[PDB]
Amino acid sequence: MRHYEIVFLVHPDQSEQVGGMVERYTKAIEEDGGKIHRLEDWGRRQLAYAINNVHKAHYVLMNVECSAKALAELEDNFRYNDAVIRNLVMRRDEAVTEQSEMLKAE
Amino acid sequence: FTAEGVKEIDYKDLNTLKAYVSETGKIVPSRITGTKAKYQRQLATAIKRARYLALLPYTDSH
Amino acid sequence: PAVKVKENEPFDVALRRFKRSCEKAGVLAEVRSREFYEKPTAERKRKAAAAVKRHAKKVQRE
Amino acid sequence: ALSVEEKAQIVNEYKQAEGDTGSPEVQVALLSANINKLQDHFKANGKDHHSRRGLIRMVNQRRKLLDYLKGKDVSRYTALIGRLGLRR
Amino acid sequence: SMQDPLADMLTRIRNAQMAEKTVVSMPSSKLKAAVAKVLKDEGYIADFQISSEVKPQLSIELKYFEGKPVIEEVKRISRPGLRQYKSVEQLPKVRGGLGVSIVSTNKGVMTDRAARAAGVGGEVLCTVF
RNA sequence: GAGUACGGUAGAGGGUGGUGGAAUUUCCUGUGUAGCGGUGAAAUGCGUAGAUAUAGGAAGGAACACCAGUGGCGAAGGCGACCACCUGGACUGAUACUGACACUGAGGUGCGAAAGCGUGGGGAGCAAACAGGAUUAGAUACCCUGGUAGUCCACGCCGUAAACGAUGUCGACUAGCCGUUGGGAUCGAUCUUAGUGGCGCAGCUAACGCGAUAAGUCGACCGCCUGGGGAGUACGGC
Ligand SMILES: [Mg+2]
Ligand SMILES: [Mg+2]
Ligand SMILES: [Mg+2]
Ligand SMILES: [Mg+2]
Ligand SMILES: [Mg+2]
Ligand SMILES: [Mg+2]
Ligand SMILES: [Mg+2]
Ligand SMILES: [Mg+2]
Ligand SMILES: [Mg+2]
Ligand SMILES: [Mg+2]
Ligand SMILES: [Mg+2]
Ligand SMILES: [Mg+2]
Ligand SMILES: [Mg+2]
Ligand SMILES: [Mg+2]
Ligand SMILES: [Mg+2]
Ligand SMILES: [Mg+2]
Ligand SMILES: [Mg+2]
Ligand SMILES: [Mg+2]
Repeated sequence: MRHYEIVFLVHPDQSEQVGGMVERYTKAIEEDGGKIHRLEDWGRRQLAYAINNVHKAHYVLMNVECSAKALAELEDNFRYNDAVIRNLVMRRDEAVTEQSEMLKAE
Repeated sequence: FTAEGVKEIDYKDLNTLKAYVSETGKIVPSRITGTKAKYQRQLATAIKRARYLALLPYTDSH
Repeated sequence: PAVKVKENEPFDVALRRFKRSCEKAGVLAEVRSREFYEKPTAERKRKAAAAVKRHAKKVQRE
Repeated sequence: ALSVEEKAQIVNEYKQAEGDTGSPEVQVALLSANINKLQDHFKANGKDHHSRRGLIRMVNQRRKLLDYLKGKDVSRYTALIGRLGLRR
Repeated sequence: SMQDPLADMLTRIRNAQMAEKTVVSMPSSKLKAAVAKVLKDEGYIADFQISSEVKPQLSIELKYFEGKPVIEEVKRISRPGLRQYKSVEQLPKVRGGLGVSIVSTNKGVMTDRAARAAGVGGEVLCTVF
């Protein structure tokens, strides 16, 4: 109904609650009435430039099919979270499942 | 672009995105690579999105 | 705008490499373009003149 | 402004010969519904003139269609104007 | 917005003889057919054909004689903005009678000479020389 | 002819919020010293009260390089950071549907660059007025150092521009060649559409030139002109 590909990256110092943080978020999509069709993780990556005097962050992408209220609450949680550091969404009209790339190399 | 690999390209295959960025982080004009107008148009915004995510740099100096 | 030194070549090849890199970057053009404000009318006039010159060159190529 | 489902509902409840959409009544109903659904959008966005141009275009088109229908058949005009319930 | 189709017939014929073509195709009508018939009767065109199937099309074959078109000048007199009507004695004589002027009388669409012979005036439609 | 229903594309079309990096300026702190800035040449100005360069930090405002194109969108004016939400129109494919429901349009109704006006905010760069230094016979200018309104936002007003293609809107016909934007169909080629450019045959034009995006051949309706000044001025109305 309203798909959203959201890529969220988080502070490296707190790159251990991210394993549980998604369950603090995915928790919503079911009682809203939506389904996640993809979730990946390639966190602890190198930054291109300094974002509040850091150079590394833990990345995570996921797809969501939720209502407006779920979007509002998740973005408000991002806004008032101390880690947050970055957020962005790519609302699309389809579904994608097959990861993003992982590493095609050995 | 047209034969097999991705009719529409997202900002995902950085192996393709980095092929279209100059050594100083600028975007290569279409007349140099010889690509098409539609693909250049979507490729520019793909690079901008990837660049905001701090995957790619604004400037090579920074 | 930046080049490394390595493997003790004479200090002229690296100089020409730096010159070539700087002129690929087009730094001089951009820094000249910021010396004074160009009102938009002059900008469109210059672009139109460049376009007509380019098309005349391409037509005269045959 | 309208989507597929409610457009189908309107053409269903305003059809004339089981499979027509060009009849005047369907067009007037669709235009009136779209105008009504756009009024609340224009309530909040006062400085959007470019869309208000299209709104006025729909208003004029509906007026033309109503004039033609009143020219053709009076009774159908009265029935339609009563069902949509608008001044003229 | 196609306010007048007979002027469109005349203009199509004129522009086609300027371009050195042989056949002209257009939508047909019971007035265009009469005009084409009188033109053929006067010898200004070779033939005219009308198709079937609710959208009939008039196809006119043009003459050339020498290296110049046979129809030298053609012009519509009574446009939908004037509606000129003439009597018997006021019927125009184009080029001293060498050409013809089409008149729609109560007896049908015909030429000025026929109207003078029958003693009937009418609605002047176009002039050809 | 005109319009409706159904899929799919492209777009700086409009509105409301949020978020980015670079760069300028100002303030604070560190080593370090005597010059910086500017010009045709200078000077005003800033300077050991530690500048510029340089390192670290802080606040604040505005514009969105590279893509970028005879490129796109919009009735015109005009519209380039990214993201979400609300929304208008155009283009494209087949079928069904309505069955002339159309064109133009005196009055009227709106939208309408920039400058300007009112109330309340904000204020980094720039910069009418203005101050000083030059140049000059003079220089109420061009040049240099500063600098206020304004340029920015909300609401309201103002109705103007070389508001230009100096070319009113709508419809139909008339050789061709080379590009290009975004869609289809056939077997890279061909065919066909809606735009957007460069040449060019007839034809037109006083000439320049226009030439399927006519200024050619024709229709429908509207606006306007009648020697140069006085003058788009006076008087009256709004
Ligand atoms: Mg300093
Ligand atoms: Mg009109
Ligand atoms: Mg008027
Ligand atoms: Mg008006
Ligand atoms: Mg203004
Ligand atoms: Mg003001
Ligand atoms: Mg004020
Ligand atoms: Mg000055
Ligand atoms: Mg004042
Ligand atoms: Mg005027
Ligand atoms: Mg303009
Ligand atoms: Mg004028
Ligand atoms: Mg035309
Ligand atoms: Mg030409
Ligand atoms: Mg003329
Ligand atoms: Mg006079
Ligand atoms: Mg006056
Ligand atoms: Mg007056």
